[PDB]
Amino acid sequence: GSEGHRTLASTPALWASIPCPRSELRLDLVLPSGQSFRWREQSPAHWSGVLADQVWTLTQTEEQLHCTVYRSQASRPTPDELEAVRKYFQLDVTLAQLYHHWGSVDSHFQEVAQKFQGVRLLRQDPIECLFSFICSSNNNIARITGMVERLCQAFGPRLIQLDDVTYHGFPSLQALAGPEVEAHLRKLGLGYRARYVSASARAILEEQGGLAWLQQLRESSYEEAHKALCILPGVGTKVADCICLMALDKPQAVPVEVHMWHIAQRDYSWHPTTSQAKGPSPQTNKELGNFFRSLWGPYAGWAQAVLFSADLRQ
DNA sequence: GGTAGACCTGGACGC
DNA sequence: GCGTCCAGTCTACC
Ligand SMILES: Nc1nc2[nH]c(N)nc2c(=O)[nH]1
Ligand SMILES: [Ca+2]
Repeated sequence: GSEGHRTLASTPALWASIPCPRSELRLDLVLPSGQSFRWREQSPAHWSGVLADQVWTLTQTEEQLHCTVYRSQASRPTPDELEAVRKYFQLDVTLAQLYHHWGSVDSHFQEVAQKFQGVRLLRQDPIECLFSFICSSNNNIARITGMVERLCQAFGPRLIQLDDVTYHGFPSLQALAGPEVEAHLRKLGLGYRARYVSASARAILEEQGGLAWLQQLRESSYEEAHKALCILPGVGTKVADCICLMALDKPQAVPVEVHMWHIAQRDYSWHPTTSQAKGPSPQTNKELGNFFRSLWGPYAGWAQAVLFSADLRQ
């Protein structure tokens, strides 16, 4: 009862609601789609993970997003804690307005959107976003998710335990920059990205000016931000775009990799024109990104998330 | 200045 | 059962 992960039905008094129609958010299409790798459906329709340094379990009904938090007497989330959730999901951005616009300028989008409503972008923490996507290159979501969990258990602050799961906060720069982190990460299976993690943590702390340097990119322009990030080891144009889009508030950033290339060719009959190559390459990848921005506009990155998410399910 | 490969890891097919 | 695929970044080179 008071033990293990909660369900809306098991502990009614501990949940609080946030008005949110399924049309504005579908947890099942957002949480396991490669935006964040830290949420798990521990119980059917109930997703648990760390949000704003605390463990939460989320679940939804047709018109409500139900939330519960494990912090000391167990109690429902406060209005302020709930705002933390609203902010994580950027609920002030009306998805219905965006879907309308995209669908109006892109007939293909309209068709896909009908069956994949509620795919919005999470507003993630820069550090977590940076290192999680550093682990994402030349990799699959399943493996990435494992890698990220092991990284947090080994170097992140211990939070609370539910059932046999011990939640950890994401590691700090100081921790990832520590001595012998690379070796430990290799034993955890990060492969060659183990060095990228250690090297990038040290680079930010010892060559770029610290956490402030990263957090500052939020106020900088997409072009500036994207350029700064590519300086870090293991961070190319794609990883940088993911970080810009999901943690630095650059809604126009469009991450281009295999999935978007497939979508471009199959659903838009797209082909590079200005680029030299015919297939994927730094020149053609940049061109595709421009194509999507030209098609969808200022929130092209968000539109990308809808089709990308839909392409995973497919 | 724009390519070819090599690359940790492990679930997928293909046979 | 097994060998080749496959889910971006970096770096020798033409
Ligand atoms: N385009 C794109 N690539 C991704 N890779 C990972 N890991 N997540 C994403 C995503 O949301 N979009
Ligand atoms: Ca690939």
